[PDB]
Amino acid sequence: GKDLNISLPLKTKSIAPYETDVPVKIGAAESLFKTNDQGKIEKALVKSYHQPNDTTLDIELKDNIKFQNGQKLTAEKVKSSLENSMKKSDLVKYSLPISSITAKGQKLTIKTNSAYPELVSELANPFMAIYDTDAKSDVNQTPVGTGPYQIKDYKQSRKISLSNFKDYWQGKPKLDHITVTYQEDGNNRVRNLESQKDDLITDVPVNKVQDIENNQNLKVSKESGFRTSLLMYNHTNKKMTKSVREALDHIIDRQGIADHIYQGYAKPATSPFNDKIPYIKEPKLTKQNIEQAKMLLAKDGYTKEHPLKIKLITYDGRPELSKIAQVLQSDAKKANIEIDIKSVDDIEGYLKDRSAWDATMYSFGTIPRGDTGYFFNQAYKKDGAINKGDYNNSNVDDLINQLNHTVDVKERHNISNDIIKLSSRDVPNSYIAYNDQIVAANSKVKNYKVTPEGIYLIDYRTTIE
Ligand SMILES: N[C@@H](Cc1c[nH]c[nH+]1)C(=O)O
Ligand SMILES: N[C@@H](Cc1c[nH]c[nH+]1)C(=O)O
Ligand code: NI
Repeated sequence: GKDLNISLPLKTKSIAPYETDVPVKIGAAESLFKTNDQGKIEKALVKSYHQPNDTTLDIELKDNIKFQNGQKLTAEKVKSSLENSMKKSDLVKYSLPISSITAKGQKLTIKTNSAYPELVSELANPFMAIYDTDAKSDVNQTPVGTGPYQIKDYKQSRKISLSNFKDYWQGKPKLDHITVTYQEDGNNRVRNLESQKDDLITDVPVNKVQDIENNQNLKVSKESGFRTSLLMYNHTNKKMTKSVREALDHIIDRQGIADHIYQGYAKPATSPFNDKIPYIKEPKLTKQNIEQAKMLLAKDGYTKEHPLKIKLITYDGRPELSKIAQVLQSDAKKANIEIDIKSVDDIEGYLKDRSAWDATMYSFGTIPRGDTGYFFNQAYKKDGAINKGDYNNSNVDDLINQLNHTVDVKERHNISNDIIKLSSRDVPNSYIAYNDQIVAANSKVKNYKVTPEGIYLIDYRTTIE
């Protein structure tokens, strides 16, 4: 009827908003701010805000908003939500250097100790979505949000059931129910869509695009976006030296990968950030050189008789990562590296054991809100939430720390390009491709979001015709 079936990769454990962006993606939760279809920060739950000085953020909330349990969205509710999320998530905590919050009625005041220009931006982060901390349910299973669809049931790591929240503040949502099921294999997601088991899928494997495009019952939406695929190194393993990272960097054939593995739905990467961003000064493009790699590995004493052994992790959720892994393995052998590929079902959990991997295929949304600061803080600082390999360089730290209190946007761009230049010399990770998000749906599904931030999907206008 008006029921939507969605199939996603990257199964969750907790679906608390501070653990995963899935609640924002599927329409259950909303952040104070958002980015619009053109990537600009906008007020969402906020009616007005002011910044009377560089340590004060005054927010007035809209007065017509309720949580899905009927409770009013007030400043005290936003205060308790933000404080809980900071307390429970390192990602949130490190993105929000908030020193204190006061609340009365619909107005809250957020204070910092010093200037943090990216505060408002990070309040648009989906991990900062607002939920009812007083709700009498487990926030890890059925958080209560302000979004158009309330989570009614959660089968852990498998299925999310949502129902229309009729009093949703923007208007009456257009679906009755939504069912979200996790499926890590991209080919399976496509088969599910083709057999109408599901109506809407993300992360379509590039080699299935043509098959879906030929189907008049289906439609494919591609978006160039700001997601980057990479080879992430484990810097806590002493064998993963600069020579080894440089060697592996030169075993990658980025242009070949973009042309043949992504079949043109990607561009070769240099820095974390898509080169279509005008102010980014990219480092030189690394071209595959097996002899150079072989040479570098001689610096650490590796030979055909005594090769470097690398345990490389991968996962199915982003369909092209394991295809890249396969050709890295084949090519690395020519450079006296024996790569063992291990595909895992729960990548975030697996990487927590730093003794269990040397490198990993990975993918990250490196600039979801128009600023490079988020990535540097989460990926290049010790204990940042996506710094799985524990990359840290005090010289890079210093620039990131300076960036964090830099207000002038032109100066931000300059410091950012300095960080890119300096960090690139370490080869903290090998960035492989800026690749398109590809979404496919039954032709009767209308008005879902496929926009460059790669976060949003469902809103109150998404429907079935
Ligand atoms: N950050 C990786 C792994 C992940 C699992 N869940 C969320 N992320 C990716 O998005 O592909
Ligand atoms: N899956 C999203 C969000 C995330 C946070 N941590 C890991 N992933 C990304 O990779 O950008
Ligand atoms: Ni991720």
